[PDB]
Amino acid sequence: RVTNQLQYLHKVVMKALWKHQFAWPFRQPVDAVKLGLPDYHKIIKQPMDMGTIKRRLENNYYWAASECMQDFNTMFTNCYIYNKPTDDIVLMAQTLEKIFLQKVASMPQE
Amino acid sequence: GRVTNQLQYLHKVVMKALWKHQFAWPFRQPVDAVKLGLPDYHKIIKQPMDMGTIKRRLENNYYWAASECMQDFNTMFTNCYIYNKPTDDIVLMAQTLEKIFLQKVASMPQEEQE
Ligand SMILES: CCNC(=O)c1cc2c(-c3cc(C(C)(C)O)ccc3Oc3c(C)cc(F)cc3C)cn(C)c(=O)c2[nH]1
Ligand SMILES: CCNC(=O)c1cc2c(-c3cc(C(C)(C)O)ccc3Oc3c(C)cc(F)cc3C)cn(C)c(=O)c2[nH]1
Repeated sequence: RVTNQLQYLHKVVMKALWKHQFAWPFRQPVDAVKLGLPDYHKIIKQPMDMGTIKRRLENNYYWAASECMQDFNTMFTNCYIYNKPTDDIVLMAQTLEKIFLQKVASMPQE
Repeated sequence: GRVTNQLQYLHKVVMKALWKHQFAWPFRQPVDAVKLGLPDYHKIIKQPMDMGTIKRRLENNYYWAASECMQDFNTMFTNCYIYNKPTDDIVLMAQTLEKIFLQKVASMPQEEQE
């Protein structure tokens, strides 16, 4: 499905987030083996990353805007829940999530 | 602060839907860390936020733009995810409310007026 809302999420929201200096830890799934995090997939049951969201927008996976917005939300929430409050990654996620919300405030109404 | 079409939608549509939700009660007022016996709360959460504060701010025309009110809702949810354990029920309550917040925000009027 291709709606004006999903087009905006792809061309405005994803475009702004993908290129952000803090985006690199979120562009691909968390490689728990490489990172040495054996409890990752035990705590995070729904892993999500921008690369998966990007691939989904490119292959018209979503039916509604709300579904893509929930995937961005899952990615940020996974980060806050798994990591320690003082981890830099939490600050990086918060910075990107603020941009996500600022952009979503201007999204088409459908 | 001013009265925009988007700020009106956040008050009459978004806040209206969230305030009355069965899972809203722990979010209607600030986290009472003294009553809860949580001495580390204000050490980890430096920007406390709750729906009651957001509601009072919408009622008193505190915000200049919808994006500012949306950031306060986001701070409230993020504070919950960061402070609590992954398995705490409060995290599930916050996630349920945040999904409604995002569903409602998707239907907000696109352009901000006055
Ligand atoms: C409880 C401890 N948690 C972690 O260690 C942890 C690490 C990570 C990473 C992450 C992913 C990658 C690649 C590109 C391989 O994907 C690379 C580095 C990453 O993190 C670091 C960052 C951002 C800066 C550093 F100086 C060092 C590291 C390790 C992503 N996400 C979303 C996480 O939630 C997460 N948690
Ligand atoms: C790591 C430990 N974390 C907590 O203890 C914790 C408690 C809380 C509360 C919260 C606030 C209040 C009042 C009105 C007094 O403020 C009352 C109960 C609350 O929680 C409970 C709920 C929802 C159901 C229960 F069966 C029991 C409790 C305690 C709110 N928020 C947003 C939190 O993030 C939070 N974390």
